[PDB]
Amino acid sequence: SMVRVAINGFGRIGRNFMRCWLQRKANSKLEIVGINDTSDPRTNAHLLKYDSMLGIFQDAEITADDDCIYAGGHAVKCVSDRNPENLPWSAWGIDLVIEATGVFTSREGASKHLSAGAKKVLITAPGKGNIPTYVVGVNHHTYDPSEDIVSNASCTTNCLAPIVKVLHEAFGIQQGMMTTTHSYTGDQRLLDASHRDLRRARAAAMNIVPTSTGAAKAVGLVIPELQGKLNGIALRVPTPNVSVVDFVAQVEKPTIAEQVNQVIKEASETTMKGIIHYSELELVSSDYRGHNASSILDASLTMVLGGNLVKVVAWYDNEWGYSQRVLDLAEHMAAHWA
Amino acid sequence: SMVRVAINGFGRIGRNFMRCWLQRKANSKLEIVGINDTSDPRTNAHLLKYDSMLGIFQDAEITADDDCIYAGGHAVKCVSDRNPENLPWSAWGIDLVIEATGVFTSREGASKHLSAGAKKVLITAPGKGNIPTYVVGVNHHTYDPSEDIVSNASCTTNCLAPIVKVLHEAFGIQQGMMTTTHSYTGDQRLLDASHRDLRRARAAAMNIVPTSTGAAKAVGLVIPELQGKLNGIALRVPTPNVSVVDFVAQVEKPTIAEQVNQVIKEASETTMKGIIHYSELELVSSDYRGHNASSILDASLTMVLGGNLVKVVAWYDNEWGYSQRVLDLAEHMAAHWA
Amino acid sequence: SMVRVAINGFGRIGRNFMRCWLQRKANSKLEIVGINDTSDPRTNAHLLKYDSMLGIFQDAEITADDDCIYAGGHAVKCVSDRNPENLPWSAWGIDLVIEATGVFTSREGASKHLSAGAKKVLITAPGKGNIPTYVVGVNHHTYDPSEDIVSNASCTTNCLAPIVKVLHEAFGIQQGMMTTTHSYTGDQRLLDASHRDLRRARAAAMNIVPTSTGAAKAVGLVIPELQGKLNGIALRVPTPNVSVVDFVAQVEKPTIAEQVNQVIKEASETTMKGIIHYSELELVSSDYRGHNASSILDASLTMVLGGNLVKVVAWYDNEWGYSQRVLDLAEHMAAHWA
Amino acid sequence: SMVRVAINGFGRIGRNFMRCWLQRKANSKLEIVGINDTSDPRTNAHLLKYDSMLGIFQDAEITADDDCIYAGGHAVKCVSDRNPENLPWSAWGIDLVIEATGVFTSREGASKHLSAGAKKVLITAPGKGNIPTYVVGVNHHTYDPSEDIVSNASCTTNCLAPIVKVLHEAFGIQQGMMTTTHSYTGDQRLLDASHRDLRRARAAAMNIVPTSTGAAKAVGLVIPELQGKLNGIALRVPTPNVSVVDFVAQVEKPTIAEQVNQVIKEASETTMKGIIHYSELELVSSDYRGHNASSILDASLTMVLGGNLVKVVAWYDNEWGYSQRVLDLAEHMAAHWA
Amino acid sequence: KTSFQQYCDDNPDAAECRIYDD
Amino acid sequence: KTSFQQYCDDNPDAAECRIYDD
Ligand SMILES: NC(=O)c1ccc[n+]([C@@H]2O[C@H](COP(=O)([O-])OP(=O)(O)OC[C@H]3O[C@@H](n4cnc5c(N)ncnc54)[C@H](O)[C@@H]3O)[C@@H](O)[C@H]2O)c1
Ligand SMILES: NC(=O)c1ccc[n+]([C@@H]2O[C@H](COP(=O)([O-])OP(=O)(O)OC[C@H]3O[C@@H](n4cnc5c(N)ncnc54)[C@H](O)[C@@H]3O)[C@@H](O)[C@H]2O)c1
Ligand SMILES: NC(=O)c1ccc[n+]([C@@H]2O[C@H](COP(=O)([O-])OP(=O)(O)OC[C@H]3O[C@@H](n4cnc5c(N)ncnc54)[C@H](O)[C@@H]3O)[C@@H](O)[C@H]2O)c1
Ligand SMILES: NC(=O)c1ccc[n+]([C@@H]2O[C@H](COP(=O)([O-])OP(=O)(O)OC[C@H]3O[C@@H](n4cnc5c(N)ncnc54)[C@H](O)[C@@H]3O)[C@@H](O)[C@H]2O)c1
Ligand SMILES: [Mg+2]
Ligand SMILES: [Mg+2]
Ligand SMILES: [Mg+2]
Ligand SMILES: [Mg+2]
Repeated sequence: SMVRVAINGFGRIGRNFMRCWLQRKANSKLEIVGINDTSDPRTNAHLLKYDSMLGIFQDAEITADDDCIYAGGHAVKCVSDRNPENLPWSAWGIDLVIEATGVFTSREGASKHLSAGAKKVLITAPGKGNIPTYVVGVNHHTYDPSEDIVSNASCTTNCLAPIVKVLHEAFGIQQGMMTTTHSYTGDQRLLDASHRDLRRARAAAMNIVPTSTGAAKAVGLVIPELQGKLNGIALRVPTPNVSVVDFVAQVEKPTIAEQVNQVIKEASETTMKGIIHYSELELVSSDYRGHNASSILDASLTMVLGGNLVKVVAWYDNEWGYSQRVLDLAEHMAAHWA
Repeated sequence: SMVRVAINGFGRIGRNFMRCWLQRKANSKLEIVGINDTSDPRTNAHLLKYDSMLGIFQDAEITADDDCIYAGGHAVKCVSDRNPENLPWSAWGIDLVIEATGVFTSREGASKHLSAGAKKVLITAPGKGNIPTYVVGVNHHTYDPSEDIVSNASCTTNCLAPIVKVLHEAFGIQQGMMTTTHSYTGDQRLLDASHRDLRRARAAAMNIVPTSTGAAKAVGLVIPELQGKLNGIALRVPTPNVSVVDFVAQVEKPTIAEQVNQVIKEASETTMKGIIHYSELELVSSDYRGHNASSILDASLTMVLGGNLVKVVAWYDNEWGYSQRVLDLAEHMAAHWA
Repeated sequence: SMVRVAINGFGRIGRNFMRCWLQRKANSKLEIVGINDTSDPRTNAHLLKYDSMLGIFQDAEITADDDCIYAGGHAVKCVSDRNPENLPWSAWGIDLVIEATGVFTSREGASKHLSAGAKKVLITAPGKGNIPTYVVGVNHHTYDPSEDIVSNASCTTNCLAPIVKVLHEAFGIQQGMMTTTHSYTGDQRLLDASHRDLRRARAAAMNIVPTSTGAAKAVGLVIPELQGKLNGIALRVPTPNVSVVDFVAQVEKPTIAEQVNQVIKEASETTMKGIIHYSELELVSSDYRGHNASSILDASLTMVLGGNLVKVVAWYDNEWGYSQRVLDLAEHMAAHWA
Repeated sequence: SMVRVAINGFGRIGRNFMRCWLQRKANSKLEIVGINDTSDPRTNAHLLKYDSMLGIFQDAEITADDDCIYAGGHAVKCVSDRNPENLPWSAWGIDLVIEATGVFTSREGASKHLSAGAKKVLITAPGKGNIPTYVVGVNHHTYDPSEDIVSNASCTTNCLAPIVKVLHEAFGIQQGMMTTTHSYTGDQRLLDASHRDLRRARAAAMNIVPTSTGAAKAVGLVIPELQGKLNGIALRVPTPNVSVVDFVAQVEKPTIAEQVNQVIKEASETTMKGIIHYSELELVSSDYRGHNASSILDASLTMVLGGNLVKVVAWYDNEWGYSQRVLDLAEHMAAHWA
Repeated sequence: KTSFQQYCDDNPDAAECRIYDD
Repeated sequence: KTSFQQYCDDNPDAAECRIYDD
């Protein structure tokens, strides 16, 4: 039957994921039966319906009472406990927790859901420590059905890894540098305020904000041959969603821009269909709101120098495209359940 | 002797106030000797120096160690405890606490500083309950040196009340409505997220966001004749600092726009000098960054209908202008310290 | 037979209007057959499809060649001449020109389209001089089919006038003041630069920018009893679309906020259905993108003082809602074409 | 005596340049005696004084009449003719024109100033065609005093070229890729509107906007050994000033991040003092407003892979730092005048 | 009283709980 | 009348000359 899902953390990713599932619910093996969050259900039904980025939810009515959110007649039980060890996962028969709070990314943290009665946890972020990491379209077929805690990596890793896999298999990636020019996220401050990261402390809609990213090194988790061969950074900029990866690779097989584009286009039509989209259109970030691909190659921007130095640029909707991949991974787990 | 000051809450107002005092330190009866804040001295020294709105502080060196922030050799001891009852106010000989956390605005909350040993508290916000409230230039000469807890009202009340006082004395205000088109503040979420106020939940730099406000009613605390005669709202918009009050008043004595402007101009040159500035220039919000007045009348926008319905528009730097008034009120309390 | 329409000026309003008509084409008496604009068909087809505010047009295919834009097989001939007297209106059998350039708002200017052969002109802006002005839902039934040049007023007048009409009929408006907190528009500079208006010269996305406006006075054109009784201003703020009117009225019949809201709610359900929407929800500007009403009353913000001083607040999508009204007015002219 | 200067185009660069000169006027060989611009002198004095980015000009009074702008008692004659062939350069005795309109960057265009009576033209942009190009600190000592039309390159070229020169001389640059994450400029559209570049057509404060840049290839103009070896792109983002270059180089001599940083730091203290600044601070774009360097290396972001793949990141104030370099080049020409 | 309301009583400075009168 | 004002008479759609009543 259905894998019973609870969302822990009903934030940007938790709510994007919920909308993704509501739109793909007819062919799903998942049933979202519960939400735990800081807020109450009436606040969360309001935010689920009224979204500054996604617009008003149209496909079904969304209401709430003291105990549940209702989406098209489907009742989702709600609780508000910030310690996951206390959550009613046994009583609600939760099979799978979508861990989207941002604060339970280690095994010890995510395992609190297992103590509370859930069977598995999917962390919507890179894991801290020894947590199996998957990027759909890159290594999700390696999923081991015995694993209890998994990570779907980051949004930037989901954009970069498919492109890297294609370039590596065609040309041999020896080293690569990345910079993501990335929309701001809720971890940054609206106005200058204390933060563990002195740059993320700074007014997010007023500044270009450099920050670290594990996304390059995490590509080595999902493409093990490239461990230690990639590095990079992020520049957070004053847009609220949609990001772009700039990847400069040192490759073994000498090539030219036309051939790099042909290889990625071919992959986007076959092995990476639905994961990489290939575009020759002269578009901007707003045009990629709601795109379902992990990576949209902007083919007009590809350049190569000296045969071996390759630059590619790929868009990604960091909220929605990533949440589509969370749903894809959860469906894959549900179809390989043990 | 100097009045020894501690800042509780080293946020936008706490740090603007610190910079206001550092610039006026030569003529001051106050000595800032302590800070309590949720963050540490090194982070807070960094934020004090590097401000997205005010720019880099260059009047003096700002450094820090584990225990203190140093502002030109002048040492400010730092502690980090969210419970004011635990603070070292007796141990540090604190006379006056600048209560800038946004949290301890009731008498019971602010009195926790008195329990910890401070002699007086100045709340940088409207007080809750029966806390004496002052607007410098309107009623600060009514301050009683025996009062142990006072409020400096809000930024919007400090802009509106001087204008209201001048208009009331010239024309007789019978009723008045206000809207502040206001820069976003740190109480709003950067992206749509959990909030007890469904409007403040919404992405602040992407939206016009209405909020209720007591700022117009509060004018009646500082102009008691107008208790109950004023009301209004706020519209938060995607600028990070500087705001503008639109005030529409029903007045007793018939007038015209030219007379309204001349009355405010006369006050700005005499009884309200330093509090109201009068401008006929066609400026925009950025031009009022760092302005020291509580209210800058935009004279070109004044209009009157039917003799008795008056519209005036006044700018204010909600961070810096308000912090100048906090310092003015504190210096007044120091001059009258019994 | 169909009324043959040409759009002059394929800007924000011209393209919003085109998209409004494409969605309502099945029930329309209008056929858009031509566009004149300073740009070329390929550029304009790209902008029609890829809109930063409206998203990608997906109802039909949009293509172009050297001579035409094609919207689902439907061909729209294109020309590019800044002088309307040179336009092929007789050659194309144009009945009605939608004058959306912002430039030909006087009778002499708009009449250049008549000289070129069009039968009537609808100006998407206030007219200059004695041009009959209409607000759908307020006075459009007074349209005379013999008029050759008409104005659909401004976006702000279309928001304010329906509210004013309802309030005037219920309570008797004696005088009223307006401020629109308004999204920036293309008349403002992106960075500080040359402009005949020193406020519009200033960087639009970085500032609150006051401008004078005739929008409140213009309500007196469509509600003649209130000629000379209304005035107001605009504050342009850093959002790209959606605006809000704050209206403060002196009324004859004493009232309270609850009655003001019920009167507008009743009108929104009856005589103003489709023109005024009534909302008790705590929403923000992004939520009103694409709303079809001329005015959405934000009922939670209504307030009254002393019986006779009434404040109401109403949202409007200044691009899309106004363009729906342009289409409504054009369909009305077509239904009454003599 | 003094080289008499006229500014053609009193825009962001023209006005930043004017303020740069006003602040360095005591030790200058230049006298700014004239301005030609679209606007009149009163508008331009207003914009010179009231700047959304630079703040209100403090160092001297700025006023105007029908004929002149006055800066601290210095009278600057003003004219408004968009055809430079008509300008009064002979009558005003203009030696040097600062060509800052953006539209006379070819020799035929810039030579119109020579026909009008000027002796030399300095184009504040890359030249079109065979125009000698200089970057101060890289090749300005090669200035040939017989040249009549010169180019100061672009802001991005001025940031990148000094860093490239240092890296090339230390490690040998074989190839390099650049991406500038760049503030929007006045060539972009505030809201979607026609433009020769379909991406620059799109709402600038709402979008990440990829665009071409000649800056990489132009580095080969000022470092001839690197002709054809560099390429790159720009991503325009919603900040109004301050930009950052991300440069990924393939170098001959194998190195590590610590050594790359040491080499640039040493250059910044000696051969590149005043041109490159070296920073280990964790700052954001707002903190570099008004910085006088062409390039500020963000040393914390330097990374190297495999010895030969080097990433460096450098900030630049694209308005002010570039205008300081325009002034430096003009002073160099004035000191080598023939 | 909801758990969220108790949370804001216990953490009035938290991002979910701030009310600045402006 | 200034040259700028004549420019806006001749180019009312130019960026320096647009006045949308809003
Ligand atoms: N936003 C993106 O683009 C993006 C993309 C990929 C991954 N992620 C990752 O997804 C996670 C969530 O990010 P987000 O942007 O949605 O953040 P968010 O702050 O919008 O959402 C976090 C949600 O969890 C709630 N929460 C916090 N602590 C909690 C607790 N102890 N118990 C219950 N609920 C709690 C918050 O109230 C909020 O509703 C993070 O790990 C982030 O790194 C974000
Ligand atoms: N920002 C303005 O324009 C403005 C103007 C006038 C008044 N105010 C008022 O000033 C107050 C602070 O506003 P702000 O804009 O500076 O907010 P802020 O969020 O920037 O600053 C609050 C500071 O207090 C700290 N803090 C919170 N709880 C604490 C506790 N229990 N102990 C110690 N430190 C704590 C926070 O970490 C932060 O540094 C609010 O009441 C606000 O309404 C703000
Ligand atoms: N944008 C709004 O919210 C809004 C709402 C209501 C009314 N209006 C009014 O509609 C008009 C247009 O506004 P907009 O926002 O669409 O501006 P816009 O600048 O986006 O569009 C104007 C279009 O007309 C073209 N144009 C200019 N002069 C021309 C000429 N001589 N011949 C042919 N084409 C020409 C321009 O190239 C542009 O495509 C203005 O009068 C404005 O006040 C705007
Ligand atoms: N803004 C930057 O960051 C930057 C940096 C380096 C170089 N540049 C270059 O500097 C030049 C100017 O750029 P800007 O950003 O200052 O643009 P801008 O649009 O702000 O300024 C151009 C000025 O020239 C005026 N002008 C236009 N055509 C004219 C004519 N025919 N006669 C007289 N005046 C005319 C305009 O009215 C405006 O005042 C461009 O070549 C640009 O590429 C810009
Ligand atoms: Mg090679
Ligand atoms: Mg009257
Ligand atoms: Mg009354
Ligand atoms: Mg190597």
